[PDB]
Amino acid sequence: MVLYFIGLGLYDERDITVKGLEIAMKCDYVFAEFYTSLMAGTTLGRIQKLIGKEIRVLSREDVELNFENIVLPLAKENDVAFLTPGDPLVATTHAELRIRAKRAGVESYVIHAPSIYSAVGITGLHIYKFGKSATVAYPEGNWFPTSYYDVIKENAERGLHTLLFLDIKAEKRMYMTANEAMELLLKVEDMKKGGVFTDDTLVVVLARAGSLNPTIRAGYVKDLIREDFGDPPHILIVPGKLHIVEAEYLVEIAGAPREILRVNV
Amino acid sequence: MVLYFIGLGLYDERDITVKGLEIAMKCDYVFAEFYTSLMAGTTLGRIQKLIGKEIRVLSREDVELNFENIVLPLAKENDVAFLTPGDPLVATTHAELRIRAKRAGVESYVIHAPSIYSAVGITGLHIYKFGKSATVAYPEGNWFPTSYYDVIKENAERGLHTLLFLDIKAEKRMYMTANEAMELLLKVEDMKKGGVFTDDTLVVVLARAGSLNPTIRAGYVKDLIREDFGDPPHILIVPGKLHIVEAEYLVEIAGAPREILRVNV
Ligand SMILES: Nc1ncnc2c1ncn2[C@@H]1O[C@H](CSCC[C@H](N)C(=O)O)[C@@H](O)[C@H]1O
Ligand code: NA
Repeated sequence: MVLYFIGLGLYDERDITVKGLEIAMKCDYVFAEFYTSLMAGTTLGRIQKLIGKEIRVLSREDVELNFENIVLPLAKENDVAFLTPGDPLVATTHAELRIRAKRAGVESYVIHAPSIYSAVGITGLHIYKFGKSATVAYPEGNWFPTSYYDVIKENAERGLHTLLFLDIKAEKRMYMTANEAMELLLKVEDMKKGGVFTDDTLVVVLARAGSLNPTIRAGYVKDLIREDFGDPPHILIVPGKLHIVEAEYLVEIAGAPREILRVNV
Repeated sequence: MVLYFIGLGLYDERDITVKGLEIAMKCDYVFAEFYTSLMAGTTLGRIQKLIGKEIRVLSREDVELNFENIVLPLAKENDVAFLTPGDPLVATTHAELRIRAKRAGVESYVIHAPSIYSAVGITGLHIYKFGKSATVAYPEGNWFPTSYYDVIKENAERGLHTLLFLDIKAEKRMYMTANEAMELLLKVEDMKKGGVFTDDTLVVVLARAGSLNPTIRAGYVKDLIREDFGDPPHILIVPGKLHIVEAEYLVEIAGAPREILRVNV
């Protein structure tokens, strides 16, 4: 009788840790959700084949409204696993599910997996230099989200890099591209006019981290806004003040304009 | 012709991903470094047994000064792997190693694994709320560094959490405990008196992330400074003002005192 929160990693079924696989293999019941992120290099079938168990996929409503009615009851008399893309507790509200587990008398354990949050390291930007993070959300009706703009502003003033998670509508199979994020940011800039995000802003795009050949690109918005970065998922990053070696990596590995080598200390 | 940067994950030999393991198994030569951090829940022997390959350990000097003449020469005509605790390229100087590979005409790929940067999500603190990160270093001789204190101050001032890495003497296998970190911060507070870290400051301690039985404790410095959090490594976090959901998790899962539900929210 136990509940395991097991991360599946960044891109495909092999991104799960050995620990996660061996534990998942011996669980009586295996549940999972695929609405918090997108694993672009695998399928439910390949995941099931790898762990050797049939996986019951749950919707956001099943989880948020009925986790304690669907999953927890089984954990009381069996070993249950709950799979999620990336790391189960990063940029999700799944941590709160551990409280529901406790209140239901069910012990829970967490098995980590590679997360987009640390995979940013492959962009060459020092991870300790990232500041507050934010999510670029799709406007809906008359509601136009903009707080993420201020996050960038706050971090940039501090010389810190800003990680921008991009929106996702799993049931509609909508995955926000870095291009759409840039478009939205320019519109917010027009309204606020804080000089935070313009055509001359340097940005970094990372697509399909976890694959052997992820797309890593850096450059000015004016030049990248219409560039094809490949299939989703994507994340957008607005660097703050760059260290010499960060700039060198962006140029050498991410194809950034050589002019950014000349940092303005 | 190929160099693989493969992360070993958080705590033991099972924290490497399935992808990481299978790739390492096919490599002709396998190198590793344990100066950035150590795998406290395992040993080199156990990692070797799992990968089924002899592993050549590299010192900080081997990597920083001679990566191109120790690792790359072999990567030119063979499949070579470079193992590092956590997620590759998280350590500040590692990204630059990919530039050396490129310059030597060696292809390089990154195989991610869990990182403490994302694993701390198990503390129930929202990942997006983390600000700039820092490392607590021991004062030595006439040198008393305190920049990590300023980092806490700037983050907390903006309602952001501060991830604090604690000093490590890898070679000597000596770790700074969360207890020592707290005492140091209290000393820096007595000197700067900026109101940033006091007996009344709420902190979170995470020990042995990655293990099935990590230690997660939250509370006021006055009560945790002499508490036993178990064996290292320890990570210290100074949260900024809490979301009620973060507070509830710290109380129910981290044993935090109910008092934080009214004082730090
Ligand atoms: N492999 C990947 N490549 C690029 N972006 C990714 C990604 N995986 C997740 N993301 C980004 O993060 C968003 C999901 S947020 C949930 C993150 C997840 N728990 C983790 O640990 O990674 C996506 O919409 C996308 O913007
Ligand atoms: Na961070």
